Amino acid sequence: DIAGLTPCKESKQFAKREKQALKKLQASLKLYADDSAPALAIKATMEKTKKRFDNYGKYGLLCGSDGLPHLIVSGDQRHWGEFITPGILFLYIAGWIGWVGRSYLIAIRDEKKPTQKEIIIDVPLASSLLFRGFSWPVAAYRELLNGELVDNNF
Amino acid sequence: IGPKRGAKVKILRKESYWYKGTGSVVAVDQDPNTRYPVVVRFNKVNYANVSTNNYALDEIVEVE
Amino acid sequence: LFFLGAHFVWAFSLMFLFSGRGYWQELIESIVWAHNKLKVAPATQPRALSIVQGRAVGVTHYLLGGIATTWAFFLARIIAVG
Amino acid sequence: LVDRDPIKTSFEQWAKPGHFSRTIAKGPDTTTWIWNLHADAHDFDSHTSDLEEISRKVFSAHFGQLSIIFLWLSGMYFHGAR
Amino acid sequence: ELDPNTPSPIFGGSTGGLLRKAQVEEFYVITWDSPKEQIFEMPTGGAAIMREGPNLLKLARKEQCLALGTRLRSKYKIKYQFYRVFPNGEVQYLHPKDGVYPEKVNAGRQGVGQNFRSIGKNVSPIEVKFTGKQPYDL
Amino acid sequence: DARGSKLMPDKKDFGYSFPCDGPGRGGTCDISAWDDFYLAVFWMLNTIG
Amino acid sequence: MRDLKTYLSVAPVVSTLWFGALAGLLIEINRFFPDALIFPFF
Amino acid sequence: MSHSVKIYDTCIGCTQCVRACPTDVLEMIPWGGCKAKQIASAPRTEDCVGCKRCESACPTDFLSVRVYLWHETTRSMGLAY
Ligand code: CLA
Ligand code: CLA
Ligand code: CLA
Ligand code: CLA
Ligand SMILES: CC1=C(/C=C/C(C)=C/C=C/C(C)=C\C=C\C=C(C)\C=C\C=C(C)\C=C\C2=C(C)CCCC2(C)C)C(C)(C)CCC1
Ligand SMILES: CC1=C(/C=C/C(C)=C/C=C\C(C)=C\C=C\C=C(C)/C=C/C=C(C)/C=C/C2=C(C)CCCC2(C)C)C(C)(C)CCC1
Ligand SMILES: CC1=C(C/C=C(\C)CCC[C@H](C)CCC[C@@H](C)CCCC(C)C)C(=O)c2ccccc2C1=O
Ligand code: SF4
Ligand code: SF4
Repeated sequence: DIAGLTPCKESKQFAKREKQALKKLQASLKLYADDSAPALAIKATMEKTKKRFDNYGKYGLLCGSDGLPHLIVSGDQRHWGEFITPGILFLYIAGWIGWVGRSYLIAIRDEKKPTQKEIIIDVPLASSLLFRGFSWPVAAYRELLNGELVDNNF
Repeated sequence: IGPKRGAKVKILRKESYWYKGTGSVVAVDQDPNTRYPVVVRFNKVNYANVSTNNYALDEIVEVE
Repeated sequence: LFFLGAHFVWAFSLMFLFSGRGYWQELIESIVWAHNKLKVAPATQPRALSIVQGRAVGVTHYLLGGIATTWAFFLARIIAVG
Repeated sequence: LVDRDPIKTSFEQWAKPGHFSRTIAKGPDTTTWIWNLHADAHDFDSHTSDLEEISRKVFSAHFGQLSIIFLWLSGMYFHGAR
Repeated sequence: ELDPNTPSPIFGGSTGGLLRKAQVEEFYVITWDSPKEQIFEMPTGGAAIMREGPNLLKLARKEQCLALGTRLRSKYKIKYQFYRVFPNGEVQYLHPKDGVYPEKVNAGRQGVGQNFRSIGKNVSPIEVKFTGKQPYDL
Repeated sequence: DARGSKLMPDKKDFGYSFPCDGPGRGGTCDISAWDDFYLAVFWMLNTIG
Repeated sequence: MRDLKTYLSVAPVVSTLWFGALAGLLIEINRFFPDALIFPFF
Repeated sequence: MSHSVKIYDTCIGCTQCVRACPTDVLEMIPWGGCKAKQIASAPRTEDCVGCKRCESACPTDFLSVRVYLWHETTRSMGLAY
């Protein structure tokens, strides 16, 4: 809707892309597997990109010209989860990479000398620490701002 | 013992590789006499193969 | 699809070939600072490249760059006509 | 070095912080050494003053390669057959 | 150079050693003790046997004598001398002068160390922009 | 830090173009504010491209 | 055999059994959903 | 300056510490004690080239040392010749 022309429901330019291209990759008249059991353009690789179809999902999806899709990601119409849905996802996953970065680290410096523990890795992935990360509700999001890492630790 | 000699000292000349990072003291001088007493140590190494280096009472400043 | 990378890797070598060393130090600390604030760095004193290592990461890249560039350039003008 | 010399450990050393040139890797931590050691994993200034073995090592490293070509190229000859 | 051979120290020929501006400036020969005749490394790609003495070969530039010196005290002895020759004899007399073996005291000579101020905070910039009133010339 | 840092505390009274320093410390090089200017001019020749 | 407050070690590159694999199981989500570019939810 | 690269430190002790350098350094001056009490940055320096072999070993604990004279001899060069 926002400029790049509209979704699947009609994107001719998009249609023409579906067709030539793949459909021709077809257009090797045959090359022969009349029984034959191996060679897989034939089945899917097309059909897996091809039984892509007046359906794709549906997905809206903007299709500029040449009918390749453009992603607006505004908070509108159809398009919201082309950044946020897979955006908070990126955030959540990272940060539970480094929440445990700031963990199978702040667990040593200690006892009897710890000068390169780090290059062998008891327990690997920390693991133990690991799950801390999904079991963050809130986690750093208040504790980083108060106490522990605290302005004094600042 | 009963005042303190080498508990823990910050450093503040602002050349010292360690600078602020505050680590290790050692047999700090029993004189009235000079101007570069105090050994100190910490594990954060430094730019040369060996660093633990000696620092003097100016200023040198806190802990506190 | 290689001919762009490796025609990239080469044009990454110069960075390793053409540059100082206490530079990426001087930089590596600004880093190391930001690191300490959150409490996330010191252990295993992160250090810049060993003058001659830097040269080791020139050269070696300048070659596997500048070379496979043609390994691509070639196999692409004998396969198909010729 | 002495984890424990000669006569009286079968027991292998994995651990306590490990080796080269005598103010050996410090104890206290660094990065460079992880780059050292892949490099100049063999130079032969070090390991022993006396050639002693090394010729007794370079025959073995040679064996590894001959195998490997072989691992190779079975692979190749496979691939080529099936 | 036949009519006088003074020589003590024994090469044969090389491409190496001094070419013309040793004559036109400053000369630089080194001399030494020896026991029983040994075969040596050089400056300049290599090598020779010594015997005795003066044991007084001459070198190009000062880095080269001292350079043996390291050379000369592995395989040992105490005694190595290095003098600097002009054309026209003396001033600047190089190893002779007091003691040798730096790492001893009789005296100071030299050196200071500090200029005007000590290592601490020259965060402070350079100052007044060169005028011939104020102690910036040492 | 043309005035300079840790790897060089000193690095001054020629601030600008003193290019190079001895090997050792970590190994020290194009760490004059000129040689960062020197290094800068490649990206001003890459943006402006 | 491992209880409470950190455990046993591991080598230099077990990252090469962590790049290869784990990460590897992910192509395994990129053929189960042979595709993306947005995604339905559950 | 005409050779001015500060290697000074504080111990200026020179045992298992530093010696290396073509002529330039006679030190062992003492100064009225420092433990080992051989002090100073230097002896008279109008003789040799510009190494930083000068630290590489035995502390300077601020700056490394380096090229810098500028004002440059030939004998201080290596080449005239
Ligand atoms: C970070 C930097 C910035 C960026 C993004 C680039 C990017 C590029 N420079 Mg460049 N450059 C820069 C700064 C930059 N430069 C600076 C400051 C200078 C100095 C002034 C230069 C000097 C320079 C020169 C002289 C050249 C370049 C060139 C290039 C391009 C190579 C073509 C290409 O990559 O196709 C993009 C497509 C791909 C990379 C497809 C990748 C698919 C393959 C590799 C497989 C997937 C990746 C996989 C991990 C690889 C397999 C490895 C496996 C074993 C793990 C690339 C666009 C070269 C060029 O091509 O023309 C100028 C040229 O040589 N640059
Ligand atoms: C897991 C991470 C750990 C953490 C918490 C951080 C955090 C940070 N890094 Mg960083 N970094 C790391 C490892 C880490 N780094 C490593 C290993 C390197 C390679 C030298 C770097 C190189 C680096 C540079 C050059 C910069 C930062 C910067 C930053 C800061 C900006 C965030 C950013 O955009 O960089 C994104 C993070 C990276 C590019 C690091 C990639 C390495 C990650 C993936 C390590 C993954 C975990 C690792 C496998 C540990 C093993 C787990 C163990 C518990 C078993 C941020 C404070 C920037 C800064 O100084 O500004 C404040 C600066 O740009 N980092
Ligand atoms: C803006 C960008 C730019 C840049 C920076 C480059 C850079 C490069 N291209 Mg390239 N290229 C470009 C645009 C660019 N290209 C464009 C628009 C095209 C058209 C598609 C190409 C097509 C292309 C091809 C086909 C090839 C490269 C190759 C290369 C690489 C060879 C250069 C080298 O490292 O050795 C320097 C190279 C030489 C000194 C020899 C090349 C000079 C030749 C042309 C004639 C001189 C030979 C003559 C008989 C006398 C010899 C003198 C002798 C002393 C050298 C280099 C990475 C190639 C490669 O892999 O090279 C090894 C491969 O050949 N390019
Ligand atoms: C028949 C001989 C052969 C053998 C047995 C050796 C043996 C040796 N060489 Mg040597 N060398 C050879 C041929 C050989 N060389 C050739 C042809 C050259 C010219 C290039 C050299 C140039 C050379 C140098 C400059 C040095 C040695 C050194 C050494 C010693 C150190 C070995 C080491 O640590 O591995 C070193 C190997 C690594 C650290 C692995 C890194 C390899 C990188 C560069 C990857 C290469 C690019 C490749 C495309 C990457 C894989 C793909 C990737 C993109 C996925 C060792 C005694 C070193 C020494 O100090 O002597 C005691 C010194 O470094 N060699
Ligand atoms: C809505 C939206 C938007 C907006 C934006 C903005 C407005 C911006 C900003 C932002 C910002 C303003 C940022 C900053 C902040 C601050 C801070 C300060 C942060 C922080 C943090 C930290 C510190 C972290 C840490 C960590 C973690 C958490 C993980 C692990 C560990 C670590 C350390 C890594 C965008 C654009 C996106 C686009 C569209 C959508
Ligand atoms: C985002 C991200 C990322 C990134 C990626 C990229 C961006 C890339 C690239 C890359 C490029 C851009 C380039 C590269 C290239 C590479 C290469 C290239 C390698 C290799 C090689 C080879 C194997 C070779 C071989 C050969 C031989 C045999 C010899 C010579 C020739 C040749 C070269 C052929 C990743 C995912 C990673 C991680 C995460 C994050
Ligand atoms: C760019 C550059 C650098 C900076 C380059 C650096 C610091 C490269 C080193 C980066 C390492 C390889 C990152 C290692 C971190 C990861 C291996 C750790 C996490 C492990 C993973 C699972 C990601 C130099 O040090 C240098 C030195 C001498 C001459 C020229 C140059 C030069 O040009
Ligand atoms: S090198 Fe430094 S510490 Fe060593 S003697 Fe000289 S001044 Fe003293
Ligand atoms: S290299 Fe430096 S320290 Fe050594 S003699 Fe020369 S100027 Fe002096």
